Amino acid sequence: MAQIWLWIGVIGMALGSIFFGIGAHNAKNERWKILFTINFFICAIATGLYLSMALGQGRSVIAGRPTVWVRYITWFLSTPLLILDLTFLGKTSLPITASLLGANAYMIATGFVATISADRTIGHIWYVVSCFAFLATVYLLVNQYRKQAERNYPQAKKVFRKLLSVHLVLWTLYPIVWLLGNTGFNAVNQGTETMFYTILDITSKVGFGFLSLNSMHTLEKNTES
Amino acid sequence: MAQIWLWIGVIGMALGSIFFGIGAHNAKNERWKILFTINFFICAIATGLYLSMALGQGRSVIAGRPTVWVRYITWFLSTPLLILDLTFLGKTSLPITASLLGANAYMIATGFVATISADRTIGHIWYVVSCFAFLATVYLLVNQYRKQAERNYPQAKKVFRKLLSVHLVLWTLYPIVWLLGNTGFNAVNQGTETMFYTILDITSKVGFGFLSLNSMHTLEKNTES
Amino acid sequence: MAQIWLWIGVIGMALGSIFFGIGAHNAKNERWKILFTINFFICAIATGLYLSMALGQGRSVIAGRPTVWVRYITWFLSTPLLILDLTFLGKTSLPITASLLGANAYMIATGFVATISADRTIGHIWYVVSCFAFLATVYLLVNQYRKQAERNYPQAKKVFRKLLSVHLVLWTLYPIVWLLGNTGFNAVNQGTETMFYTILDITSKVGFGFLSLNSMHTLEKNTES
Ligand SMILES: CCCCCCCC/C=C/CCCCCCCC(=O)O
Ligand SMILES: CCCCCCCC/C=C/CCCCCCCC(=O)O
Ligand SMILES: CCCCCCCC/C=C/CCCCCCCC(=O)O
Ligand SMILES: [Cl-]
Ligand SMILES: [Cl-]
Ligand SMILES: [Cl-]
Repeated sequence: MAQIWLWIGVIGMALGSIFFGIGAHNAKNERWKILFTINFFICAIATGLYLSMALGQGRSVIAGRPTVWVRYITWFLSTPLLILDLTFLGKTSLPITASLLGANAYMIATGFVATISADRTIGHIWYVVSCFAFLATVYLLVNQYRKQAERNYPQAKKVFRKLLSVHLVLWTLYPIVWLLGNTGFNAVNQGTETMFYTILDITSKVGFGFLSLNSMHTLEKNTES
Repeated sequence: MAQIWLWIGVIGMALGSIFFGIGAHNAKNERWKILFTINFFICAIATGLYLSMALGQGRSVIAGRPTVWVRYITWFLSTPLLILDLTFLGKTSLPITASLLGANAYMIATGFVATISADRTIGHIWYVVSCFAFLATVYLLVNQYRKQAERNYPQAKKVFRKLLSVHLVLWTLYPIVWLLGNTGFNAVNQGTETMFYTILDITSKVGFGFLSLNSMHTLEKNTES
Repeated sequence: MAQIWLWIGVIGMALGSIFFGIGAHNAKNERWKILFTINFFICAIATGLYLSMALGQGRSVIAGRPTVWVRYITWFLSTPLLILDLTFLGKTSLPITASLLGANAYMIATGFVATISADRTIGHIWYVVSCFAFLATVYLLVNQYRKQAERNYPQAKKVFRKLLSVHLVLWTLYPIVWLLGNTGFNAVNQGTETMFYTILDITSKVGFGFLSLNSMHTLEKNTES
């Protein structure tokens, strides 16, 4: 079960990469080129992640617990680009963009530590720390980020509501899966955990990528001369 | 002794993070927001460092020598932000800012190698290399950095004299502690070495953070219309 | 044989660093200062690489195969700066510069995995992936990069032809050496592989560095008022 889902991730991320790459190649306009390029690299990174996992790499048995450490290495690179999708579209200021990237980096880094710690009590402490770094991004997203985006696009508040809703709902599912997996309560087996992360990753990357493009289209139409 | 000092670091860095975070939240002005945000992340990173150390993590016994490797990983992230405190306040040019960040990164990276090398002769070679990278930053700080800062703030030369004096004196103490610790002559025990690095870290982060804010206030008053 | 070539690399990169550092120190002009500084750090990084290798570091025996992993860590830092040499001189747009840096990072990262994988079939898969990331940069260099550079310097097309020819020919030799070495067919011994990478590195760093400076001189003369 796990193995097929890892190849599904390879396929889905590769297809995402191909179609964003084609979009980048054909873009009319530097802003469109940038947005397609961000999403290309989000999916190209994840394609590499899923190939490594599908090939059996990136995994260690830590004190008897099979542990996939590689996803944190690539998530550390792909999730800031997803943040940049948001801050590019929202024309977010530098300190708020930096704060989002920094809090996100903190979330991924402490999630890594929460995962690889042999002492699972210590790991769960880092899980809480990582959750608070995520909550920091939630606060920044629904306050400063949203208010700046609505100031920049007064007629497109719904666009950013949808972007934020999709980001926030999907990203909250990751710490839930983590608690269900063998990092937490071990309520689902590895094949199911792998399926869950794969579906989340494809949706949060390919899916959010296409939503970001559709959002860009709506923003540009709203701000046509 | 070591254990209590690691928790003291957790507490001190957490408090620094809280008060710079409050400052960032209430900032009047993008430049103030940026400066508070830099210092928030300096202290938030170090809070994570000290929690990991306090929990017993980040340490390996290398050929019989207890070695804390984690501080180099986080120092690699927090010290460039301290450099950015300086270059933000000094409005330093891009090549000099890049040179400072690059020489600092070189210092931390070779300090890491100096620390983790099992062959302590090789480690001491890297110690000398790291000292020369530090001396490179000294040269850049007291020459190009200072001259640009004084050109940008002709009436605030004392502000940058104090910033530089505090930076240079405090940062020079780190390679001294390193020579006293079990990385060098082992003239102080681990508890004393831990106390020394903890006090240095709190002063160089929380202390320098507050000095950077006070410096900003003086600069803005000097340049009020 | 290997040992002498590693010290030759130390010497050659140190000399490159010294002369670009002198150039940076004496630069007339921010653009010249930037260009000298990029090349200084390219060579300073590689000086550290070669010192570590010369001292016996950065190497592991993986399943009986001596493997130098450290060169990928420093190449990950020095090769983007070589890309920046090109994009600085060509005044390349942000999405194309980002795409070049991203594809290059992908090349080095998957080259690392191709190298350290114990399963050499898996390693060779990553070799192909890395080759395609290189081919991506080739496409970007000879198309978007070149066309932008020629638009920015209509009278200096030959300058960028020479820069690109030297970059492309030299960088293609690296995956050839990799196939000849014990990562691939093991057609040359370690001393010869080490010599090959050392000569390539000195040429691609010190040599390309001096070519970039000469190119800058030609560009500025072509665009003198
Ligand atoms: C791989 C991506 C990692 C992202 C890490 C982000 C870290 C964010 C840290 C924030 C502090 C910096 C705030 C803005 C600094 C601006 C500097 C300046 O204007 O000179
Ligand atoms: C985690 C922080 C690490 C910081 C590393 C800093 C490396 C500095 C390297 C200097 C070379 C670059 C000099 C300026 C390049 C400008 C590029 C451009 O203008 O296109
Ligand atoms: C050590 C060097 C590593 C270099 C990695 C480069 C990664 C490139 C990724 C490309 C995606 C970003 C494209 C441009 C983003 C611009 C963001 C913005 O304008 O707000
Ligand atoms: Cl990923
Ligand atoms: Cl730190
Ligand atoms: Cl290098």
